[PDB]
Amino acid sequence: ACVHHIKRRDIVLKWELGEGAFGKVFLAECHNLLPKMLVAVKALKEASESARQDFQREAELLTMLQHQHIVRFFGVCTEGRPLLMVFEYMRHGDLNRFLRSHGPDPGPLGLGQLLAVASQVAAGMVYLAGLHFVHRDLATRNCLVGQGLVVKIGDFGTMLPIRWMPPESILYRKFTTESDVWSFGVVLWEIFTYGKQPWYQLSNTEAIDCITQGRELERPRACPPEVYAIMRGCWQREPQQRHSIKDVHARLQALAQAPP
Amino acid sequence: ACVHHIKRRDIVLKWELGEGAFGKVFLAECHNLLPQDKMLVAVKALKEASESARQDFQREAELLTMLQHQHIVRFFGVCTEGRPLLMVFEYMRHGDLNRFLRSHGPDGPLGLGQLLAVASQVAAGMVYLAGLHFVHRDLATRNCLVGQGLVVKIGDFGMMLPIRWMPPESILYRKFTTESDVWSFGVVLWEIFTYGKQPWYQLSNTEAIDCITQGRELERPRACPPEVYAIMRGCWQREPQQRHSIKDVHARLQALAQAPP
Amino acid sequence: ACVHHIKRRDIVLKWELGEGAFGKVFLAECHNLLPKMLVAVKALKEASESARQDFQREAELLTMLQHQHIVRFFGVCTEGRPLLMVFEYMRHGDLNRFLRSHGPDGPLGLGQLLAVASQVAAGMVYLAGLHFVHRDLATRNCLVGQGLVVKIGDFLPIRWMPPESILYRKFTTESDVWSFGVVLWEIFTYGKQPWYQLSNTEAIDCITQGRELERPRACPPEVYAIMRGCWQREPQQRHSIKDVHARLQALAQAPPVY
Amino acid sequence: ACVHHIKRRDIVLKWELGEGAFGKVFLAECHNLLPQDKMLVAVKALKEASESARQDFQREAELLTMLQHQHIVRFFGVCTEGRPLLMVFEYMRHGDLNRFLRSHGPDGPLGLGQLLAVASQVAAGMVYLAGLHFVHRDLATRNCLVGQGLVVKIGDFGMMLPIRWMPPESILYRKFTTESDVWSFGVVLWEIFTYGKQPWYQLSNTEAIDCITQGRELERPRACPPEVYAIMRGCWQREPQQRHSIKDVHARLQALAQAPP
Amino acid sequence: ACVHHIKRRDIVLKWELGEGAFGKVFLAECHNLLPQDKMLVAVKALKEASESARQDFQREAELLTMLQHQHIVRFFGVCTEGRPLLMVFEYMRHGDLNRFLRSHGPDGPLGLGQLLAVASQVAAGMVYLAGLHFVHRDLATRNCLVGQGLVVKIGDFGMMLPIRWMPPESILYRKFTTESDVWSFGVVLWEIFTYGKQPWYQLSNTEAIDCITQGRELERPRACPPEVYAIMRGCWQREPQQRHSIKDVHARLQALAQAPP
Amino acid sequence: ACVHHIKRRDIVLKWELGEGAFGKVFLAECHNLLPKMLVAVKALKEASESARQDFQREAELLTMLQHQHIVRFFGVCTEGRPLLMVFEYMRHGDLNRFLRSHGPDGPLGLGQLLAVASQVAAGMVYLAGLHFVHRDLATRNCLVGQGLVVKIGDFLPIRWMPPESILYRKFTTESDVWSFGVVLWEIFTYGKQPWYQLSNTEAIDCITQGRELERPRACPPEVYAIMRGCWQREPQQRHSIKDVHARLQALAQAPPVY
Amino acid sequence: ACVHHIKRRDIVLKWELGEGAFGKVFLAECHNLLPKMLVAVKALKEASESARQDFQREAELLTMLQHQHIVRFFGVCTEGRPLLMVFEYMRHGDLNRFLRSHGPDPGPLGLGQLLAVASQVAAGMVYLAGLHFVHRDLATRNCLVGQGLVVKIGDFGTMLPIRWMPPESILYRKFTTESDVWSFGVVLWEIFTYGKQPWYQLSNTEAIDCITQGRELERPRACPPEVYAIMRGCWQREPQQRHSIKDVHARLQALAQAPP
Ligand SMILES: CC(C)Oc1cc(Nc2nc(N[C@@H](C)c3ccc(F)cn3)ncc2Cl)[nH]n1
Ligand SMILES: CC(C)Oc1cc(Nc2nc(N[C@@H](C)c3ccc(F)cn3)ncc2Cl)[nH]n1
Ligand SMILES: CC(C)Oc1cc(Nc2nc(N[C@@H](C)c3ccc(F)cn3)ncc2Cl)[nH]n1
Ligand SMILES: CC(C)Oc1cc(Nc2nc(N[C@@H](C)c3ccc(F)cn3)ncc2Cl)[nH]n1
Ligand SMILES: CC(C)Oc1cc(Nc2nc(N[C@@H](C)c3ccc(F)cn3)ncc2Cl)[nH]n1
Ligand SMILES: CC(C)Oc1cc(Nc2nc(N[C@@H](C)c3ccc(F)cn3)ncc2Cl)[nH]n1
Ligand SMILES: CC(C)Oc1cc(Nc2nc(N[C@@H](C)c3ccc(F)cn3)ncc2Cl)[nH]n1
Ligand SMILES: [Zn+2]
Ligand SMILES: [Zn+2]
Ligand SMILES: [Zn+2]
Ligand SMILES: [Zn+2]
Ligand SMILES: [Zn+2]
Ligand SMILES: [Zn+2]
Ligand SMILES: [Zn+2]
Ligand SMILES: [Zn+2]
Ligand SMILES: [Zn+2]
Ligand SMILES: [Zn+2]
Ligand SMILES: [Zn+2]
Ligand SMILES: [Zn+2]
Ligand SMILES: [Zn+2]
Ligand SMILES: [Zn+2]
Repeated sequence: ACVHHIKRRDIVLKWELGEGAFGKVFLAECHNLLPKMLVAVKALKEASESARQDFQREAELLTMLQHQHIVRFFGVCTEGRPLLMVFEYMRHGDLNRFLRSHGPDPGPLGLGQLLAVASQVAAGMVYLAGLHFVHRDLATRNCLVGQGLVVKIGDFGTMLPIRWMPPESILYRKFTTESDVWSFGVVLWEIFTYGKQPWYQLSNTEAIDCITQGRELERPRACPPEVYAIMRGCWQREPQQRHSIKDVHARLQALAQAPP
Repeated sequence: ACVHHIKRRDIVLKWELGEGAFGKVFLAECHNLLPQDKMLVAVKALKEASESARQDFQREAELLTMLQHQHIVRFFGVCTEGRPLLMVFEYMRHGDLNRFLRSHGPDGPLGLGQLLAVASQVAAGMVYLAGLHFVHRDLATRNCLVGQGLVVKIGDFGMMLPIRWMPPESILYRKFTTESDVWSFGVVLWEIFTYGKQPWYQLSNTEAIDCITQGRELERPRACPPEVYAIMRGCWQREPQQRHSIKDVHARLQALAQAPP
Repeated sequence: ACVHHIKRRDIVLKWELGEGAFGKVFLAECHNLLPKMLVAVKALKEASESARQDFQREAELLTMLQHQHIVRFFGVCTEGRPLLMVFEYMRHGDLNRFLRSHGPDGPLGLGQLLAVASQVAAGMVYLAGLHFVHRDLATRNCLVGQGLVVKIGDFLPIRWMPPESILYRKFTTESDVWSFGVVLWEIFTYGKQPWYQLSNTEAIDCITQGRELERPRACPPEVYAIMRGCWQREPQQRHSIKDVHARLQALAQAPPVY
Repeated sequence: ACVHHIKRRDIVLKWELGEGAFGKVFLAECHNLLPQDKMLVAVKALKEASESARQDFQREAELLTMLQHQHIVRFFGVCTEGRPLLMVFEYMRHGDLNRFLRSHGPDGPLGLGQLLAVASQVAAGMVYLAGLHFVHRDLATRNCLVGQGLVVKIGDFGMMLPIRWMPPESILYRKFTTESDVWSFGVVLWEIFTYGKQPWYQLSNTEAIDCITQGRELERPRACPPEVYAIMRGCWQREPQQRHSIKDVHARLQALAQAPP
Repeated sequence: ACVHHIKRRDIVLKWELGEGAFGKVFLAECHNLLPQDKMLVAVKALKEASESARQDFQREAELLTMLQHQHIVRFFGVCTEGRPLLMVFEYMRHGDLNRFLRSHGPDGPLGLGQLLAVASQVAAGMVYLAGLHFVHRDLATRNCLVGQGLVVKIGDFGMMLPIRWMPPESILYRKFTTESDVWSFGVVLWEIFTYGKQPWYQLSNTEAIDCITQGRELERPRACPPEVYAIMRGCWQREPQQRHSIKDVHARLQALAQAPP
Repeated sequence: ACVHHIKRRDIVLKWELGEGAFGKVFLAECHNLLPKMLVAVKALKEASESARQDFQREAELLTMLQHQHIVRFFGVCTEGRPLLMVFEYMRHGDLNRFLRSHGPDGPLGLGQLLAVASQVAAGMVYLAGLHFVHRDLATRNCLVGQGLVVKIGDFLPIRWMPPESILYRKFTTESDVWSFGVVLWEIFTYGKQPWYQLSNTEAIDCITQGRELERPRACPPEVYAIMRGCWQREPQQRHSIKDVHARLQALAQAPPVY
Repeated sequence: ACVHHIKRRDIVLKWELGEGAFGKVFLAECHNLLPKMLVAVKALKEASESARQDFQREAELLTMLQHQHIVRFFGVCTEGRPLLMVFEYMRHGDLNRFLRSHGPDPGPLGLGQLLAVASQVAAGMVYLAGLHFVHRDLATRNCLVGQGLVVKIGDFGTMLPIRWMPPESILYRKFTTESDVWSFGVVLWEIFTYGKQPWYQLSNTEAIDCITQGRELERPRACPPEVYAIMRGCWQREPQQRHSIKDVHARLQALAQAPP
């Protein structure tokens, strides 16, 4: 087997963890995978041939990716139904639902914790940029939280995440590394607002207006100005002026070791 | 193999355990399935040889292989290359729960601590299902099985409407959810405590449907304490959102099983 | 397996090394390939069928071609997307970029320059002995590894082409020596583009009207005699690659130093 | 596998040994083919990727795997799944017999005991063929190979007419038999003793065909004793039934090889 | 041809008459369809190009070609080789009956002799259907059309449940018959006399379904004589066997149309 | 035959009229098409299958669309290469080139300019009444025939696009009026490119920030009121094409003259 | 039938007229074609599917072409063997064989006759250029001669006519309208030399040398300088400086009415 295959008979389902557009994610016990262990099992609903292709293709890419801050892929089973993709279990779920339930609405995550969360997401994004891979949908809803506040990028995939997109992506549909930094800036903003929807008051069309008009999201209260500088560096009008995710990660890593 | 395949040459049929719409269930010996040689198993043998049926059977197998719980019937494997199509499960010697209830009732019958253990056990199976967001759609005692030690498990997944066990929202607005399954479980509790009596037995399908649709609840069984009948009643709320959680229903039943009134 | 298969699952991408027309090359870690190690992964963008069979055939040839100065082919996977070809990792990148970096814009000495040249020529002798015509020999298509190891890394580049290939479209092992001559020039000019002053058109006129490239500042006359030997107008009058390599190897070990 | 398959990953090409119409022959190393690791082999690499050609190549391989004789080139295996199509044989370092003869002649040359051993060796190969009722149809020194120790073997099976080596019955009445092969062997003897000279070299194809058709025999070579030229003459009878048996031809040559005139 | 085919080159689109789920309806000119050259027609142009949809469309055409009645919309032909799929019908200039009723009401409106002629005309169409044992399943004024001369015809055949127009047996026990169609016609009579008001407009789908299921009838409209409301009531019996025959319903309405109260 | 077929043999090419992305348009003589005549032949370069079925469908629509101000579709041949679509010949070419030619670089008068505009609007009323959204209405896509007959000739042109189509990708009959407004401007500026001073990017910023195009020198205020009516930011607040056409037709017959 | 079909049964073959690469051209009698007549029948040898396609495609193009100086196409029959294409009969054969047998090697064609031949070929070429169609192989071997010195373009179709090609076609394989004028210039030269091979002394490689070197063919003896001016206008180095075939035709037409 070329991509790793996980036998259905080795997967015992425990309970549902959550729902995506694609279908369902369960907690499972997986027997004989590393020398029983808990795993997350993504199970596809669609069952068609177009979707079965995309699923295989995703498994094909993901077997080759491997990083401390990308969710660990274990294998696939595409012969049979539902189509299964198995990953490491991150018990605290998605980063957006986590921020919202660990903020003011132990107490809220402290500044240093927020900077650790930001730094981990950024680290994942340096791996992707270095691979010349464009995510296109970086958002806190697409990140996962493990025990002990380990955070990893959890998902890689017309519907558009318009509030996270820069002007040039809204207008010209150009997705690059530098549009991913833009989205990262908005991720920073989500982190420091404890999971708020960017431009939440506004409707989608009003959000587009603001983004296209050059209007920046406000500095969150929990957000020190040096972090807001980082946001603004992600939010330059011209893509080539925008900071590298590498610079962005370094700056946050430095900030997280000796916080202001 | 991805799903466990059971070789026909490893099965010897003993006698028929029962019949269904799908075909037949036999008691069989199975050679080298688990690490002694021979062991007794139940073999679901499919009537139709249709390619559509052969698919569904394949689909069913690749669901059940991933399920596993103390209160769901254990699935061992399948063979779909040949006739009849075979699915192998653990042998539950006392057969289906409905016929069992009717057999160990006033027509010694089953005590309270016993009838409670039976209901607790079904509920456990149903917590597993609800936790998976799996909707059963046909929970009834005819679809549960009883093994040695009064072990009881969910035995069938349905696969024509069981209108009497259905709540108003499933009949009228055609909605099947995890809370339509707690309803049916309520009707299952009623089955257990009436020793397998059909719900609304005097009534026909045309009038049962009217009865439930207007909010007429089932009468309390003789053998049934009113704390128990409360659990049934919590399952029978008109509005789905009001109904009890199977987790809670099960917690109560597991409680009453330790301290029986 | 007939061609060696690299299981997708034994690959972990590290980062992109460079881009081609074919797609992308990545640095990866490879799990149990020889009795963890670093490899170069060629990932094809095309995904079609013309290109998918073309990739298989390329792998079927490369599997049998081994030489100390041809980049090592480890294996393939065409069962999946993207199509993968895995090679040895040559840490210093293409030889043109390397020449530009280690040039006067600390420079490599005569003996290093001659080692580079000797290695490219060794790869070219293997090819000519197989009767394989390269057609696109240029420093951009060679790779540099640890220790100044240099190998041929890739298989109209008019500036490297002789008159018969421009005019009459004849490609032979003797047109390959011509190109090697031009490669020698690139090495000794620290990676300069041949005929850089002129444009894509006025260069072909220069090649056609018998004009030879200037002797580079860093180039001993005995090396220029090698180039000039590659650059005879008559294909059969051109020096054999085998004699060119012999000479360059001798001079790399025992140089003229100025 | 039925025919031995040689994995591409076990072949490393060294350099081209020569060209044919089929494609190319290379010297290669072969890893684990016979019980040491590496050994030198010759690799016939096919130009055409046609499905008809791919079949013929497959057909050729499944003949040659069954052949084996000291004086037929040893076939090791094939690979037909991939491009180019590969057939692997033993390496004969001195190449084809014609170019060898021309190289070790007056243009020290080859002695009599040597030239006889060469002819004896070809004949041995041809006895094997006649004993199998296999008709070669294109025996000529260009189709034999020479290895270390002056070992000589049949190297090619033909696979456009070699009119000069053909007898009148093959030209006129188009008949190819085991006795048209002894004819050609006679012309091969003439090749050996002229050190690789083309038969009827001054003549063109149009007139060679006339020459043989009217019964004009080839002239005796300088280096050739008349007992030897007798053997050639026995091969050149107008009537096939009159011609010598390759077994006898070989017996004579093996005799003269021990006691050279 | 078996079904009349209308060549695309004979249709010129004028403007869109309306939209449906299927796609769009246009007013078009049609050249040489009936023995003058040009005539106005309605063209149903299908959105989906699916092969399953293309079949259904073909199936629909080969039913409608056999139907013909003064009070069913006249079908002229089809073209299914090309996109979009086309079905051609007679042009009914005043559009659907619901929007017409709303337009010629208190929000001069329509008299009694008029509203009666409208209901008589629908009923006539429905007698034809019942006589063929054809069950409509979705009779409503939105599915009737109005042409010049206040001519009204059934315009659509349905092709998601119109729960408000459905009787209890169709909701509960899922039974569609000719008598579930007289029910719906009763609700159509109510539509006509309320000038196109939605039945149970204050109520939502969840509660309408409860309302009809328990036997709550619709209120008598202002413009509606009680002899007329009797006809509606005859259509609304709980038991299908008790309901009036559309033939009788139509006879009454044709009677009242001559002698209006 | 369901769609009208033009037999290849009834066509004789005269010369090329122009080029598109689709391929080429030729002037041809057509033999027995209506009870010899000149036609425009659209010959498709693509020849594939995606494009070959696309061409058939285009013909299947066009066959049913007839209007005095939509270029007349005569027939098709997809049985052969190249794929052919035959239309009426509009001798004066595209309306943009025509406006540039007959402009101050003898000029058309107010009444002629208004006739041109009225004709384009008439074509747009037919389309909007069919609920057909054009998406690319510009003078380059209209044709001029003998007698100043003007018709719509073809089915991101950001400069003709309204804010909702740039920003939110919404294309409606009300975005088509917006484009018609811009067409009015082109007519009255004798074929000038809207926002010609600015570039492809600074124009979209101008559209987005509510900036209207300047009233052309040749443009009476009552015509500018028409444009401005097409150029309301709110789609539902924009004038209907039917009212725009009524007005322009009235003004073409009874102009303000200055 | 979309392209005109000629029934085999209406074609009676008379004798072979000549040979192409494609096969044979016969003289035939064709019954019921215009209201018996002689026609030339091109018959394909190859018989494959690749070639049967190209044949259909050629017939598809040629049914739409029609000009006084392009050979008249009548129809095709592709169902059956050989594949047949029928054209008008031009009884004097190809223009090259005609020049060679009507020159010094009535007497030779006079200047005015040579200018009529040139003008007719040019006229054919104005039609092609106006259609934006590139011939790629204009040569006298590809023209036909009818009774009364009517001359038409006879053929429209790696092997390269290198002596007729300009540098930019030799080097870059760019074939345009302006490379067709180049070839026309060489056609003029063939006409005024009574059918001589351009660069006949030289080999193909030597011809390429001369063309690439910028060396022009010499003025033929039968050629007045005003005609040689026309040749030179076809032979400019830069394609955009080269004269239009329209100008070239006018100049020759003027020269043929009032010859110098
Ligand atoms: C890539 C996924 C299958 O790996 C996961 C997910 C979890 N745990 C949880 N996942 C979810 N929701 C899923 C749909 C999800 C997946 C990816 C993502 F970025 C966000 N959300 N909800 C709760 C948990 Cl505990 N472990 N491994
Ligand atoms: C899932 C089944 C095949 O596993 C079983 C059945 C038994 N024992 C018996 N089963 C039956 N009737 C069968 C048709 C049945 C299956 C499922 C169910 F929920 C109820 N009834 N009759 C008698 C016996 Cl002893 N063991 N394992
Ligand atoms: C044949 C290739 C896959 O083997 C390689 C490449 C490297 N390292 C690098 N390669 C490149 N650029 C690639 C596109 C390349 C490949 C071949 C070639 F001749 C020139 N350039 N850039 C940087 C590095 Cl470090 N190792 N093995
Ligand atoms: C059957 C062949 C592949 O086995 C061989 C050939 C050699 N060595 C050489 N072969 C040749 N020419 C080849 C084409 C050849 C093959 C057969 C034959 F009868 C004559 N020539 N040229 C040089 C050498 Cl060294 N070894 N084994
Ligand atoms: C069966 C139809 C195509 O025949 C028609 C429709 C009309 N006129 C109009 N139709 C509509 N809406 C269409 C969608 C419709 C069709 C059937 C139906 F029962 C109700 N509505 N809107 C306006 C008009 Cl004028 N004539 N013939
Ligand atoms: C729809 C076309 C085939 O109908 C035409 C075109 C003409 N005449 C001319 N067309 C053109 N350019 C073509 C590409 C064109 C087509 C449509 C369009 F809207 C604009 N341009 N150029 C000159 C002429 Cl004379 N008649 N009929
Ligand atoms: C296009 C052709 C079939 O039309 C022709 C040819 C003739 N007459 C003659 N053709 C030939 N040779 C043929 C091969 C030929 C065809 C075209 C061309 F440009 C040159 N040569 N030889 C003698 C005659 Cl009489 N009539 N119609
Ligand atoms: Zn599997
Ligand atoms: Zn890249
Ligand atoms: Zn089996
Ligand atoms: Zn769920
Ligand atoms: Zn693989
Ligand atoms: Zn070779
Ligand atoms: Zn192989
Ligand atoms: Zn025999
Ligand atoms: Zn049709
Ligand atoms: Zn019936
Ligand atoms: Zn046609
Ligand atoms: Zn619409
Ligand atoms: Zn025919
Ligand atoms: Zn063109």
